[PDB]
Amino acid sequence: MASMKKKGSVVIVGRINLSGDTAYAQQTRGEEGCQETSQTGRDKNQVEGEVQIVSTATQTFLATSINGVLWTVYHGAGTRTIASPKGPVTQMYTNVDKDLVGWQAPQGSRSLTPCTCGSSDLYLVTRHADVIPVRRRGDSRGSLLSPRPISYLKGSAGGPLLCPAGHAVGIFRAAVSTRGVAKAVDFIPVESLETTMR
Amino acid sequence: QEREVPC
Ligand SMILES: [Zn+2]
Repeated sequence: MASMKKKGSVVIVGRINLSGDTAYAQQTRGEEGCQETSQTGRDKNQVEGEVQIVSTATQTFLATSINGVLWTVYHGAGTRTIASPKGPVTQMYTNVDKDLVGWQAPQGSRSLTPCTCGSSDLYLVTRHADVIPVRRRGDSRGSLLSPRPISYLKGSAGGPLLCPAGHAVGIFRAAVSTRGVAKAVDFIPVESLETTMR
Repeated sequence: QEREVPC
């Protein structure tokens, strides 16, 4: 009992900057700082933007603010707290069945708005800051116009699928792969987030 | 066969 350890907090380590004409990844914290911040849960950095890059001790992935909640995947974050200026913040939503977790959006973040367009031409924002067209194929599936190796999509779970008007259509969670080639993606539709919130 | 790979 005396030597039992605790899991650290999820730590924001950067963002996918979508503020201008060019999408690009920015790092805001390096490895040592990330490790320290994960243990204290105290992160005094100013947060900006809609899509954060987040890390645990073992994975780096994405998290997206939609309607004042910072959302990511359960398979990345588990039940972990997130580091914040006031210390660790407990999850507000946890749903292993949807592969979905959420925390109150950090002050300074900007939130996307859920899509009401009912459109099927979508765009996936990756951890490498590419914006890839995705044709919607079902409630939770879309096809990549150009296939990619799965290596390329690893670390992008928690990132958004957007409509042409820039609304949030879903949260990316898993590649649909054959022999290492992703031709499609599985995502959590924004309507499922909306149900969770209401 | 296609499989889901969590990312
Ligand atoms: Zn829309």
